[PDB]
Amino acid sequence: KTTKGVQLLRGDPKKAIVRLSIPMMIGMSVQTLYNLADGIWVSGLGPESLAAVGLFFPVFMGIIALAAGLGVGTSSAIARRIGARDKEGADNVAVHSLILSLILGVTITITMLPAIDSLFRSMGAEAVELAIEYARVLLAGAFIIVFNNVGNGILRGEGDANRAMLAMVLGSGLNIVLDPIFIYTLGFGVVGAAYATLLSMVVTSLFIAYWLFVKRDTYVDITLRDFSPSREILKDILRVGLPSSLSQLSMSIAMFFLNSVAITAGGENGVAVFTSAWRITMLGIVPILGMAAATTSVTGAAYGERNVEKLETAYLYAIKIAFMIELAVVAFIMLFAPQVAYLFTAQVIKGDLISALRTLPVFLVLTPFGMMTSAMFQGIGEGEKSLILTIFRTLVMQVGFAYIFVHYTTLGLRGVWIGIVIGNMVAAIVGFLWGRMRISALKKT
Repeated sequence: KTTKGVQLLRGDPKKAIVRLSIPMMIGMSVQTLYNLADGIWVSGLGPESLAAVGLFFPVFMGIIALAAGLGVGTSSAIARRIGARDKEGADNVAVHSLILSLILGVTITITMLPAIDSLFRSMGAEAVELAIEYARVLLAGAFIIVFNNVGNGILRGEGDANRAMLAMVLGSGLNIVLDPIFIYTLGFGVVGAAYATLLSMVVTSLFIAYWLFVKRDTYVDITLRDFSPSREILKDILRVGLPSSLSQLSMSIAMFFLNSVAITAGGENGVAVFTSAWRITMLGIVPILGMAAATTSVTGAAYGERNVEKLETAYLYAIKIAFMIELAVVAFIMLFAPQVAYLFTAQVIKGDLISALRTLPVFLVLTPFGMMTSAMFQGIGEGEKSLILTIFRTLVMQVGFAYIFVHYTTLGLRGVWIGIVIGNMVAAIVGFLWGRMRISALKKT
């Protein structure tokens, strides 16, 4: 009482959106960098070890979905309490969240551990025995993952994007350092990558726990004395958290469908082109996700203050900034499409990739309109609306239009990009309009 993060949340919405999203973009950029670097280390390990990480990836993304969902529910609930100047409430949500992190994280470990052997077998597959060992090491750290995301959520909720960024950067940075040492230098191979990740997550935890439990210099007070078991707080976190996790499920299922329309288009090489083009296009998603995190915090605090003008301002300003960022990203990709495709390429698919990079990432321009809407839906605590919009966007619109432009048309892979672009754009119009109606509704209430 008070921190810089809280003064930021309770101040001008524009300055808040800028000073929170930027550290987030930076932190997320480092995480993406770790991911790209790790893909290079693992690719050099051969065909069997590369496909061990393809086997555990859905489970790993499942854990992240759940951990990050609890994270954003925590962040949203705290930001709203702080906006309302409910200090006891904000403190209580923080401690509720940490206990939930223990409950969720450990539950994940004890459920998947006896299940993981039969899951890889019945998948239908060597590469298995490595994926099992890979799964074992990361499932051992499930609680660490969830705790880290919760601590990040707490920091974001009280406007501390600086230490949230720092934790991301420390974690992904150390993992970048540990990766070649563990995989090649120590000779652990692909399971080396898992241990590098586990240890990195641990170090991250040590920092977060130090800030939360030792220095205790967060805005929120975290203590079992200021803890009072609340049905409402639990429902509040889950009303954002659970639909948040289910949204990643929707993406994965849409990704399954999109992969299947791409072979039909298509072929094995058609799948490879789509994979490469999607991966490249998703690099421009990073600034949007950074802006979304900030949007949830700022609109949350503004919702707590019962200041709808402030909420609407932040939400619309976030859309503007993200929109302009994407213009630069899209123009860069389409202009340097041959150069980019060269870097990520197999040379006979390069022409197909260049066409994709000149077609696919167009929708990035309209993406902010729909995701900032989802972001603020979360900020006001209505995560089910965010899930509905995501389902509409990823499943109904992306896949439907891709399937239509492929199966009812002589276009090939081009039918996939066009379908995806159009679907994403329609979904963004609809969501933005839904966001406008919701805000108008807030103004008369």
